[PDB]
Amino acid sequence: SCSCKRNFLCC
Repeated sequence: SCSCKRNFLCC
């Protein structure tokens, strides 16, 4: 996955 810790809207 992408960085959810950063961009939580990514997931």
